[PDB]
Amino acid sequence: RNTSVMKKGGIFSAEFLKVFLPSLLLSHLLAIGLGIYIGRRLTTS
Amino acid sequence: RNTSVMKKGGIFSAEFLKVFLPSLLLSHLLAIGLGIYIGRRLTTS
Repeated sequence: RNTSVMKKGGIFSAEFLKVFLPSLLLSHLLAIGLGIYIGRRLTTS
Repeated sequence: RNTSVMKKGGIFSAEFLKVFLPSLLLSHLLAIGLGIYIGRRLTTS
């Protein structure tokens, strides 16, 4: 019956996703590292 | 000409850094949250 998995936009090509993967991983790792640091500032500040 | 005040982009994936640009920043906020969780996993969690 229901057959709806709504494909919208994001990254149109996986090849472009490859190109972006360094800057993607870097920015997310920055955010994770920052989160760990923020975790520390919530307890020891 | 480039010696002129231009509203210039010319990015790799024109679609990605429109349709997913807010969601990208949202997932960084998500990653910071995840960072806090792995931060507590390191200590008391």
